[PDB]
Amino acid sequence: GMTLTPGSKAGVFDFQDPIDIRGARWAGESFKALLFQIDKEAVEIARQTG
Amino acid sequence: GMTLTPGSKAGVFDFQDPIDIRGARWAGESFKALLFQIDKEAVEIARQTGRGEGNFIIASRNVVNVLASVDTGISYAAQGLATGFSTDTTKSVFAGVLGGK
Amino acid sequence: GFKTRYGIGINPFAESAAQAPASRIQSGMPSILNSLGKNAYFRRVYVKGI
Amino acid sequence: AYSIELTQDLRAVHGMDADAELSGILATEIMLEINREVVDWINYSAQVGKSGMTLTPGSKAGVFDFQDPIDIRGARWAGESFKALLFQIDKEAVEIARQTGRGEGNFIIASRNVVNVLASVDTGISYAAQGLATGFSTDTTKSVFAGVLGGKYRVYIDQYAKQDYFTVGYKGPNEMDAGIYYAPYVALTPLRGSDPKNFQPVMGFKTRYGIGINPFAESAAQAPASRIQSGMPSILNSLGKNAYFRRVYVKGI
Amino acid sequence: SAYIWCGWWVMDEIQKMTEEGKDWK
Amino acid sequence: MNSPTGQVFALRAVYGKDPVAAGAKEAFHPMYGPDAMFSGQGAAKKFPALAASTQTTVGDIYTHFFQETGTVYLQASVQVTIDAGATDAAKLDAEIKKQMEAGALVEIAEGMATSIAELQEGFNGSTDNPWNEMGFRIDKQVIEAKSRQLKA
Amino acid sequence: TAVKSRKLKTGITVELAQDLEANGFDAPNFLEDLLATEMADEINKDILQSLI
Amino acid sequence: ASARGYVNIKTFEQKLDGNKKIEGKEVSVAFPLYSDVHKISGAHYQTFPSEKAAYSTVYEENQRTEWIAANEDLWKVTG
Amino acid sequence: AEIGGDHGYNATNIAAGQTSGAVTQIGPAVMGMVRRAIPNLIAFDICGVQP
Amino acid sequence: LVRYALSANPYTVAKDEKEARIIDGGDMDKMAGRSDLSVLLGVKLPKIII
Repeated sequence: GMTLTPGSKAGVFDFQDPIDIRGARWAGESFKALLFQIDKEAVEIARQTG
Repeated sequence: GMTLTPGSKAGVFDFQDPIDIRGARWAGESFKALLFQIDKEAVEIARQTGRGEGNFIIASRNVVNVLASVDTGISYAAQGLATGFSTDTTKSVFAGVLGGK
Repeated sequence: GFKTRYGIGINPFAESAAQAPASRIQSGMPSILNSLGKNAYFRRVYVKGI
Repeated sequence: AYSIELTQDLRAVHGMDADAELSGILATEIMLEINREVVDWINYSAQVGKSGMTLTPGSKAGVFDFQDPIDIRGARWAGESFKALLFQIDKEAVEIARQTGRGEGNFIIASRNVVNVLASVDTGISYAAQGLATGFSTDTTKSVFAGVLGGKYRVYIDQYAKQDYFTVGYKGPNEMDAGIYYAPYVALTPLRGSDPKNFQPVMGFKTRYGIGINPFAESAAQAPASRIQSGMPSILNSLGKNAYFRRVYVKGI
Repeated sequence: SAYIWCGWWVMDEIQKMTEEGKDWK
Repeated sequence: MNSPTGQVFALRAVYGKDPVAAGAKEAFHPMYGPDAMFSGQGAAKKFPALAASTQTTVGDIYTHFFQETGTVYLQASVQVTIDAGATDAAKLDAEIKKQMEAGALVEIAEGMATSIAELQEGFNGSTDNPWNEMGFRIDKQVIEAKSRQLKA
Repeated sequence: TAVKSRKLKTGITVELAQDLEANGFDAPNFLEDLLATEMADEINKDILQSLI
Repeated sequence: ASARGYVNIKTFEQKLDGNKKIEGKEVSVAFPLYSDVHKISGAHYQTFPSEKAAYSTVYEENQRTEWIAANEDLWKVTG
Repeated sequence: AEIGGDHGYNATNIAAGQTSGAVTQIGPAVMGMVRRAIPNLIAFDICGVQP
Repeated sequence: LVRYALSANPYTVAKDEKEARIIDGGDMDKMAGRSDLSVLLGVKLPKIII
């Protein structure tokens, strides 16, 4: 839902999509794309819980 | 109009097109190409209105991460956990400021 | 019960694409003709691919 | 030529002063035009930049567009790309110093668009960087003069610019060393009157200024013609021939 | 056009295909 | 808003002796620059507008009005033709910015020879040479207060 | 109702204004009384003929 | 040629009387000649200087009495 | 049982004060005048002056 | 210059509308002959020989 990136895997975050890691390359670029996926949800709990 | 990059999509800014993000790559490059797209418009309001450069933005919870997760000054390419902004809306809707502007 | 009365208004000069108004007495109430995507002060951009 | 029945209306309904409003828009118009003149004798009289000796040999000869890998030096993303402008704005400011023999290019004027491209990128010698336009005033309301580059150039916006560009100029320490001379004579002497048949007021301003071209500006000629030579700008002497002013269109912003 | 992010390992393969006389890349 | 139906004036600075007329260019317009010579040479002589397939004689000044960023008085540095294939205004603009970017048709502003400005509209016997003028239009808008309410 | 104008013009040659003063009148003061006298008269002609 | 400048005089026709005319005349005068002797006043004209003669009728440096007879002929009366 | 009505929302009525209801207001108040900003000079440092 | 209003009184409505909520007391063509607040009486009298 709202936390997707329109081409993503819809319920799993896998570091081998170019869409999920935001076109990241090697690791420091890649693992920092998790921290942005874990923010994008931690925010989205503020929308559902209120 | 005058804020297009000539090969752009005219009214949407989508991080997956290299002309919109200026050839940017991964994230710190990509999002910092928003902060330039968000300047180029706050400037163009100064041309149309004749009053001033764009003084505020309103925006969805998703771009406010994109604003909060990126180094907004002039530095290299940086990302991380959303830091300087209130990314959630419970405490308040107003979230931070960009570069004091 | 509660009652409020407010009314909204558009900034003359907001269009800025015209050296002249139409009719010299004009409804400031936002309407499709004058107020839809015509303000200079507000520039909206759909971001995709987050 | 405002009506005598207007002022009374406009004093009563709006409280504004009528007369002092027209004297507002006339006095402002002339000083906007006289100012739009000299900026339009700089962009008129400026040589085409990024041409001749300042070309990257495979360039487009007179435009710097961020989409040519030759013009941005193979740069990638933004920080690398905009920083390739700051080298293109150097290369001509260097090259005015060849044709003038006064100094390196001391100022630029430029569109709102490129002053973002200048204000959004670290202008020192550092890595590759981008971000919110900061060091410069990108809007033109507060004032048109926007910052300085590296303590060297002084970047004036050109708020009315048809395509896009930056014109790297020169201004010596003297009022003499210029490349074009704006010499005022009288300033906006107001004149008043009234239409004698119908009694209704008219008002108007006059000014006299005159411009001049720097002798030596053409830079290509070892000798003047006629030895007493009009300095008012024209096609022959002043068109595209100033050494002091060099102009480049920027594309792809 | 479109945009598919491919690393240099695909371009290492592609610059090894066409420089060894292969047919598609 | 104290009383309903509040209204907002707006003051356009319009020039050309008719503050209210069809196609009268607003003066201080953040979009459009002030026309470079209006006070200037443009009052002493009338410059021919620039239209599709106007063969440009070298040196003669031609007005133009861009739908974006201003009205200009262009000078032709070399003879060129404006390509009648460009008719609609948006088609003509990118036809001139095609020429003007090539340096052929370039842009100027200049003064007024005092001998023309000294006697201007009927001094020393002269006639037919009026001054250029500037007015102000002052047009208004009117808004209405819409109600709203609930119940328990 | 929107207001409407009444406007009169007279004028006197300085050759005459020099004459009235030397004749016992007061040139600039009399004239200013002339216009106001006819306008004060010319409004009656408006009002008395706006009651009719 | 004048080699300096030309003062371009253009007079506009008016009706002097019943079915008559003061003919409109376009003339260019060498600048140092015009400056020396020029009669123009009340002639319903407009003047602009230029480095080349802007009208067909051209009075260059040496006419004088040929021009002096011309400028007061700008008031000439015709039917 | 008396109606206060609204203007038609037609910009013509609202400025005259015409009202479907019992009362026709004097007019549309005033919210103040919006002038157009005076654009800025680039000054003259760019070119030698010499008054 | 002298400006003034010169309005017919309230409650005087023309006979065209007969009811209108915005009236112009001016524009005598409509108001003429319609007023409550004054009543004219002409008079016939023998002429005055000159």
